[PDB]
Amino acid sequence: GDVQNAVEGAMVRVADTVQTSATNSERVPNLTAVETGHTSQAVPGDTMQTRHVINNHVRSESTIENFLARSACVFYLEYKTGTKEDSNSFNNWVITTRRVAQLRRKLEMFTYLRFDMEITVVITSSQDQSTSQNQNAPVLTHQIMYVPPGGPIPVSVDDYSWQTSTNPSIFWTEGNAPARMSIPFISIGNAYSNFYDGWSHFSQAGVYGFTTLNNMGQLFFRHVNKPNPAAITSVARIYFKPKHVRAWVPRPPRLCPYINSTNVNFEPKPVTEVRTNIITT
Amino acid sequence: GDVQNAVEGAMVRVADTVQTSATNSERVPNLTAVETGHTSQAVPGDTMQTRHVINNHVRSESTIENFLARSACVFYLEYKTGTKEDSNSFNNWVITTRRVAQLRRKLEMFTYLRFDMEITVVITSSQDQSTSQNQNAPVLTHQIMYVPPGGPIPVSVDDYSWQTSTNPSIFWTEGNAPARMSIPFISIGNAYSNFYDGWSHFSQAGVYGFTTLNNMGQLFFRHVNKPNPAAITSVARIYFKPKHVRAWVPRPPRLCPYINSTNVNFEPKPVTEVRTNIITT
Amino acid sequence: GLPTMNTPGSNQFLTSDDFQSPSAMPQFDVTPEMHIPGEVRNLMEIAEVDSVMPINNDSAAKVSSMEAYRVELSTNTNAGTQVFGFQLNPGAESVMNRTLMGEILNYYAHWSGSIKITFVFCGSAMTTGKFLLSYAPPGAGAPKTRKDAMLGTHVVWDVGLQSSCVLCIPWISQTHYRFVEKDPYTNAGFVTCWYQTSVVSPASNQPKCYMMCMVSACNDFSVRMLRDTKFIEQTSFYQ
Amino acid sequence: GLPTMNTPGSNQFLTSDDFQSPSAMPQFDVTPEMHIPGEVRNLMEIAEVDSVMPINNDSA
Amino acid sequence: GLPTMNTPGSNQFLTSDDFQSPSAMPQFDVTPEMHIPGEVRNLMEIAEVDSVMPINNDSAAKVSSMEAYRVELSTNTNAGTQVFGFQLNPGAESVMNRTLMGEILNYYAHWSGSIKITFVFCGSAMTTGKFLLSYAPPGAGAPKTRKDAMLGTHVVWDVGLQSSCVLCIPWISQTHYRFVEKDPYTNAGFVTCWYQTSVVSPASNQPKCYMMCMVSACNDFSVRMLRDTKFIEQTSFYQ
Amino acid sequence: GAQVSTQKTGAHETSIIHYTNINYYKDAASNSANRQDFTQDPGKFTEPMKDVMIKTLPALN
Amino acid sequence: GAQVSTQKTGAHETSIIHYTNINYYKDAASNSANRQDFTQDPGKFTEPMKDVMIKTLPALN
Amino acid sequence: GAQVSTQKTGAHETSIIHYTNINYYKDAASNSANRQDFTQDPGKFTEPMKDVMIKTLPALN
Amino acid sequence: GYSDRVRSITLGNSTITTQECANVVVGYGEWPEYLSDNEATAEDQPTQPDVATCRFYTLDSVQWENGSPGWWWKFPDALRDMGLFGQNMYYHYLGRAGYTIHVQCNASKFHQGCILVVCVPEAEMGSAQTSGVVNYEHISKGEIASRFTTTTTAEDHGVQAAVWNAGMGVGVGNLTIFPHQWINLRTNNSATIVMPYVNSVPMDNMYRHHNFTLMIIPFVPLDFSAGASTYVPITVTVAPMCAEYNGLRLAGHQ
Ligand SMILES: CCCCCCCCCCCCCCCC(=O)O
Ligand SMILES: CCCCCCCCCCCCCCCC(=O)O
Ligand SMILES: *C(=O)CCCCCCCCCCCCC
Ligand SMILES: *C(=O)CCCCCCCCCCCCC
Ligand SMILES: *C(=O)CCCCCCCCCCCCC
Repeated sequence: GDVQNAVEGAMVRVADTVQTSATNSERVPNLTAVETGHTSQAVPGDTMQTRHVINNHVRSESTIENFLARSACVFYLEYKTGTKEDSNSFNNWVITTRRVAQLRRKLEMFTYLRFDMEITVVITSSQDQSTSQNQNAPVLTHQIMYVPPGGPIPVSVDDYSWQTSTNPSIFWTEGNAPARMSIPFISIGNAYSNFYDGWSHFSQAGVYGFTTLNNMGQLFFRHVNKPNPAAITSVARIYFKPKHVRAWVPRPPRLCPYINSTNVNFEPKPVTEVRTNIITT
Repeated sequence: GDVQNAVEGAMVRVADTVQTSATNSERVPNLTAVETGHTSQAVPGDTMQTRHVINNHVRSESTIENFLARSACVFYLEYKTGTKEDSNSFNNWVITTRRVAQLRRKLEMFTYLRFDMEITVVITSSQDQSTSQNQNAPVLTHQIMYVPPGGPIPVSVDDYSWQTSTNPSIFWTEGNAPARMSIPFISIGNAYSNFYDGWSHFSQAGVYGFTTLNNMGQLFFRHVNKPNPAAITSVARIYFKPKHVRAWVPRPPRLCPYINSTNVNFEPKPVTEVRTNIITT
Repeated sequence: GLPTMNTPGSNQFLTSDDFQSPSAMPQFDVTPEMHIPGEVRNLMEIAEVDSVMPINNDSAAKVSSMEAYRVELSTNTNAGTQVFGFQLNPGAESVMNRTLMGEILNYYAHWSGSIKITFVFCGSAMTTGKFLLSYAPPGAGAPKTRKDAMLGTHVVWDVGLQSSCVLCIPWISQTHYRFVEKDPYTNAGFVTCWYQTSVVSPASNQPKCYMMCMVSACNDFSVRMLRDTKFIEQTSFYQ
Repeated sequence: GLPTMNTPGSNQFLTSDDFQSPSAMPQFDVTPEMHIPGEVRNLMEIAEVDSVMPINNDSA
Repeated sequence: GLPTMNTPGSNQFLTSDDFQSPSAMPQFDVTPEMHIPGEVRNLMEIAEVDSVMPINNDSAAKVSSMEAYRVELSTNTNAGTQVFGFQLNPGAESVMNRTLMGEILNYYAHWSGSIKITFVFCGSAMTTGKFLLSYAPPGAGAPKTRKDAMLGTHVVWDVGLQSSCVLCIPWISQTHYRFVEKDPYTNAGFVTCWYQTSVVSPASNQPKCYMMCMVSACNDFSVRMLRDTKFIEQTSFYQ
Repeated sequence: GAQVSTQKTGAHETSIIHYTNINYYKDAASNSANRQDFTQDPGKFTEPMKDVMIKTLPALN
Repeated sequence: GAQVSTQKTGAHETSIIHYTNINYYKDAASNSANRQDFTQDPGKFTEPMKDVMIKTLPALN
Repeated sequence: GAQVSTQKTGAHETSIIHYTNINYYKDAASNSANRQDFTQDPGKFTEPMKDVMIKTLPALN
Repeated sequence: GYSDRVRSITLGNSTITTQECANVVVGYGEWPEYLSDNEATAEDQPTQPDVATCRFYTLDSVQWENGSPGWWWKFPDALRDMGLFGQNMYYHYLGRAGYTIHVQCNASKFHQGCILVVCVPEAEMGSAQTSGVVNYEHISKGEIASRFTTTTTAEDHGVQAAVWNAGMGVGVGNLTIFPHQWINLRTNNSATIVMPYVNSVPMDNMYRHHNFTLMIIPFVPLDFSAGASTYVPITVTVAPMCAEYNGLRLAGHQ
């Protein structure tokens, strides 16, 4: 099948209930051995006498694509309208999935993941309180610049780096529809790895874990407008949608709450919620 | 091939590793003579016994087009909302590649260059501080006018030249998508020349260097709106994208920092960065 | 009119976009195309051309001089002696970093492929010698001894009428691609040089002489994820 | 130009939308696909795998 | 509706754009087409028509008079004597600048092609003479002597019953196109005129007489990069 | 070069509607989400057995 | 007068998707970037030799 | 009812690209500028002669 | 028969021999040839003097010394005085030609040293005084070698000839991208580069435009020992190929 050729599906419905009659025999479909590592492929008709039901149900929304391909917020960043002197006049984000709780748990249900991605970004502005907040501020244009691992970081809201002679950038004016890009499978390895039980150094040391593999570069944000008399603050929300997805090695979903965006740390939680008695209604 | 017919490619993958066995012979693939001016076309299999690897890698992004065809900023210009009396009410730019550092180094890796160009221009406005900055300023329209080498320069924000009975102009209102044009291969010579080791005068004199050849004309900028009680400043960023590119004679990339947009001058820099010892880890 | 519905993305300016635009000069008769020799159609054609490496990289004094390019060899030098050593980070390590291949690499974030270091002897024609040209893959650390170097991928160069010998460095990696930038995960190992025997000369010959090293990319090389170089910058526009 | 008429819905960002968008990295040669065992293509494949239940659920 | 995504360029007004627009008067029955003689379909058709040059360009007095057009010749003038000289900048040099060809050139920034200067003798029918009509290509400087002029591209015009002789100026250039504006790189050389022998006359004939010069573009001429002319301006609207 | 495909409709009381696709961009990454592939193979997770386990038979013998 | 071409996809595990092009303007300058021509000839730079240098042979003889 | 035509390209080193046109309006006045007709006839201005003037011959005889 | 170390080149009334060459580099893969009717623009008939112009002109040879930094020559300007090539270049607005460049340098088995021999197209050099502009007399001495400097400074409007940046703001070790050879005294006694007409326009003026620069830079210094012949020169002989000229008038400079 070709995950990039969207308009090319496969309709697979759920299994029908075949009619069962009474039995008295040596065959035992519901007596087995869990030790084997095998899951019982029993159907209700092996235990009861069932009728004939035609299941036209399809496992549609549980497809890896339909599950992951809904655009989620991964991070938001903030920056004011200012001069070279103002540190806060621009900002940046090192790209990472592990910053938020919700998409992270979804992706982490799979060890290895290969996908293309749709990035949408909602940049929002607000007037700072000031004697000058009265001010005719013109429409603000914004610049989002991707700096891949190795290129020049912008040190100020106003330096050569923002030229983008080779880095990808998006210039976006306010009031318009949210900015949107598609990204290929950017990794150096044959699949993205949500987990790495290993080290950054051959000597079993340095950085432990997934961090080591997931070097994605960073997004730099600024206003293109010169500052109005009163400051205006903008905050950019970066949205991710995994499209054209393939997934390998399913994992148990995260039980414990996330602590660090850097590492897989947790503090131990109970297996489930407690109940009144082992016999419950 | 036809660099203007975009939707017509050529898929050329990288070379595969052929399996090598052990050898004991008179043929010497890795013994040669640098003096010749020739580069060794050795493959790892001439020195080691290699396995068979199928390289489906392609040299995609290193194509002259993919390398140059990313829209870069070449210059930005500034102008206030004003009257005939105000010199600063309009502005101009003599068109040149050599003004910025980043695109200039990219283009200059080739001696001769022939391309079409996509010009995008991000015009941004800001309110000047004033007792009147309170003011209901209506949407500002802008005029960008190209004056080719020979036509009338606008002496004021308000003169006959801005009629543009024959010059190309773009009128752009704020809030809308950035203005964009395509330009043909505008030169009088069969290719653009990033370098000219020569003179403007037959007598070995006058102007030395590339300046002599690269007469591209200029862009004049103004507000079309009459001035509001408080002034508003606008700054236009001109973006260039070399598309439909062809390149001749590769050069070493610029080592020394650029000094003048007019000439190729430099002050001598070291060949590389220094290290601790000739034996390094 | 025809019921259109504008999607996200609408009216943005993406630097890398590939759309059609109106030309400001309609029906312009472009200057007719001529031949011009030396057409570059792909930057890898440049990376495949031999540059000479600044391996004699010890001091600012020699780095702003021709010394940088010439590695000094000497007669009566003892057998297992190391000539030089460095880890293979093309486009990141000062030795290869700003060569033609290095410079091309620096407009990209990912590289792949085999490299070939062509060793040329520029000593007296009457002079002789044998050298061990080594490449150790990562994981073990830099080869401390000629024996350590010997264990890895290597050529024993016997100098003679064919002036130059090439050490072909194989792409041996976990991943299909490494970063151009130095990264612990994408480490590429160490290339070192050693006297396999020694440089020997006749009576009125010079004792110290020089070797020099060319570097380029083999036909399996490639680069990805286009980026701006750190190698050039400005504070203001030029005039 | 071609007389277009914009409908309601225009310029909204619907989280669940399925539209084409420009790529920020044109002609990128993606790392070649390899095999990797254990491909999940539908979450029900996980729900169909036997887990062990916390039925002895009486106390924290 | 149909998911449209607006690109950069959207809603701009480009002066040179070529788009379809609604008509404000639908189904208007236009006045039926008639023949009318003299249809111009290309400005080069005008540049190809002979104008007369103001070569007698010495003073404001004669430039606001008919003198401007007539070059004065005389009997008993010594042999190597120069009649006139100027560098060939069509559309830039005052001699050709505001002629039909010159005027057409001034709405463009680039020109190309051969020019033809038709020399007509308007002296007495009983009068005689021979002239060297020269064109020196650039690089050497303007021809100072009839010998210098002789070395370049030239016609020796013998005046007689065919009144006029044409000096055909060849396109000899490095580039396929020159600028209309005067530019050191796109210099086109010098056209000069000399007495090859002299003007001779009979007894009761006038001693001084006149020649006149027509100029036009040959079938290889063309113009590029459309621009506004400097030749017309205003401070305010007209009423 | 248009592609015609089938829309997700639903089980009808005892059908086929189509939609049109034209890929606008030069890069497959730019394409719509692969939402219509309802393919599956729980076998690798539910049954990773070397010896095939027949349901009507005893698991151990 | 539409043109159908091939999209950049990627090496698949042991394919062809298409895109559509219609040129809207009267001037070839207005067209999309020629990004899909991966053609090359390093020969002119790597080997500008009058006499062909055969790798298995000695460079000088 | 689409029209396919040729784009202005340029003399190539020792080609044909096309563009598409669909007229949207009921009035020919609404159409694009007739920019591609490089036809000419200087004759009426350069040579309005009753008797044909042969270049290699004397103008008067 | 035929050792590939031996070569004989004949052009006009000129033959150069060498018994220790290292092949010959044809610039960018292209052998020189005349301007074709498709690529032409100057409508006048070209004069093509063939053997009278296209022959081997030996320029003023320079001495290689242990510490000598390097040399450059500019073409066609170096040939502005070389016989009838010079005259044709003097009487014509436009000229076009390719060239067989032959650098000569012999020493001995006991000598050592290695020079880069390279033909750089459009080698537009920088002013030493970054603030100011350069000028012709510090750009070219016609047929006489202009020297590269080890010293980072020079007299009014002199080029910044500091060798490691090749007089043009780049790494000298990367000059190898241009058509080049090396005379490594161990290996060979000569270099030969056959340069095609490389330019953005079919013909050009022979004086105004220095179409390319010949740089000879010693990467490994000249050395020898105890009483073994001090003087070892480097001689550059060059022959124009497929030379043709358009636009004829008087003797030309201004
Ligand atoms: C303006 C141009 C922006 C270009 C943005 C490039 C963003 C690269 C995104 C990389 C996403 C990586 C997902 C990693 C998933 C994981 O392993 O957790
Ligand atoms: C509003 C109309 C604008 C028209 C703008 C015309 C711009 C001409 C651009 C010329 C680009 C020249 C690139 C030269 C490259 C080089 O040699 O360095
Ligand atoms: C195959 O693609 C030709 C079928 C008819 C195409 C109609 C095209 C619709 C309008 C153009 C879309 C172009 C996107 C670049
Ligand atoms: C060939 O061009 C005809 C194929 C069908 C064309 C569908 C055209 C799509 C809408 C019109 C685009 C017109 C651009 C001026
Ligand atoms: C001939 O006109 C039919 C060819 C296909 C037409 C595609 C039409 C494109 C969209 C409609 C444009 C309608 C303008 C009123």
